[PDB]
Amino acid sequence: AQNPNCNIMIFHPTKEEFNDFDKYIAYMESQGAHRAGLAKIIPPKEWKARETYDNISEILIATPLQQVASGRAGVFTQYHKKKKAMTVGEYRHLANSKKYQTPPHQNFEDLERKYWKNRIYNSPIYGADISGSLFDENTKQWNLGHLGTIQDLLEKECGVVIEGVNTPYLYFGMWKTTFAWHTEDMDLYSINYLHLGEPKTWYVVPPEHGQRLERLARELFPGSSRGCGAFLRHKVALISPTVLKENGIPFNRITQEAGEFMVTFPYGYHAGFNHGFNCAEAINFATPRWIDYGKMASQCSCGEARVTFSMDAFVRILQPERYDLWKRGQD
Ligand SMILES: O=C(O)CNC(=O)C(=O)O
Ligand SMILES: [Mg+2]
Ligand code: NI
Ligand SMILES: [Zn+2]
Repeated sequence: AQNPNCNIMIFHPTKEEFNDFDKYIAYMESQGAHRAGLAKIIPPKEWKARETYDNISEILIATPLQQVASGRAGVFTQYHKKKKAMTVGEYRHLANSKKYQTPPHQNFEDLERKYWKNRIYNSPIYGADISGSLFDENTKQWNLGHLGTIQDLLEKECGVVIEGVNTPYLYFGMWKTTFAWHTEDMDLYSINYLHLGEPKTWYVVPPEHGQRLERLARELFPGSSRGCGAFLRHKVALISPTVLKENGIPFNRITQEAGEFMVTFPYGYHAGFNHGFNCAEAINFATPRWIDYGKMASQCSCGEARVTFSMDAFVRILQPERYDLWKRGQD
C-alpha cells in the first residue's frame, strides 16, 4: 500500500503533466496521496493563473463575516456576524490596519504558536464564499473555472442526468481568519489555489481515521452533538493541534503559499487559518473513486447546515433513503 503513514505529499508536475487534470489526480492517488486527506501541487514554472493582480480592488465582498469565538484557546466555536459590504481594496486596507494586521514573528512555527494562543481574543473579518474566478480565460491548465462538472461525472459514472451547476468561489482572508473542521459537501474533493498574499496553514485528518475526529468532537462539543448527528457540517468547531495530540488523533499540517494548489480528498477532515491578507479560489470536484464516498456521506438534517441548490440532486440520487429527512432540513 502506498503512503501507509498517510503523510501529506507534495507534487511538482511538469508542464506536460499539467495538461490533463483528471489524469494527474489519478497519478497522485496511485502514489498514495489521498491517504493523507490533503496534497500540495506546485505548478510548473512556465504556468501562471493570470498576468497580474493589479486590478482586483473593485471586486465586492457583499457580506463580510466577522468570526467571533467562544470557548477556550484550543477548543472553541465560531459564529459569523454579517458586516456591511466593502470592496476588496477596502478589505485589504482593513486587513493591514493596526487592529487586524499580522504581528511580528520569526517563522511560520512562531506564527502558528501565536495563532493558537491568541485567536479566541480577536474577531477577524473573512470575505468568504464569493462566487467568481480570478483565472484568466486563456489559462488552459488547472483553471478552476474550467473543470469537468460533478453533474457530468455522476452522469458519466452512473448514467443519470441531473440538474445543477458547479462554479468556483473566492475567499479574501486576513490574519486569524479561520476555517473550521469539516469535510466537503457530500464528501467531495476540493481544490484550492492561493492566488496572492500571505500563507494559509492547513491541518488534516486521514480519511481512514475521520471517525476518530468525529468521536472526539462529540466529546468536546457535547450540546452540539445532541442537537445534530452531523454537527461538523455546520462548520463552526475548532480543535488545536495540541488537543488533537493529547487525544491521540492522527493528523498532519502544512503551510500553503501564494502560487500553490491544495487538493482535499473525499472524507478528509481539514481546518486552518490565514497568516495575513490573501485571496484564494476553490471549487469542489469529483472522480470515479468519489462515488462510494458520496453514497456514505453523513448529513445534517437539523437545519443548520443549509447548502447549495446542486446538493439536492446528489442526495436524491446517491442517498434516496435520506432524501426526505435531509430536504426537510433544507426547507
Ligand atoms: O480557504 C478556506 O477558507 C477554506 N477552504 C477549504 O475548506 C477548501 O478549499 O476545501
Ligand atoms: Mg476590480
Ligand atoms: Ni474545505
Ligand atoms: Zn445539523
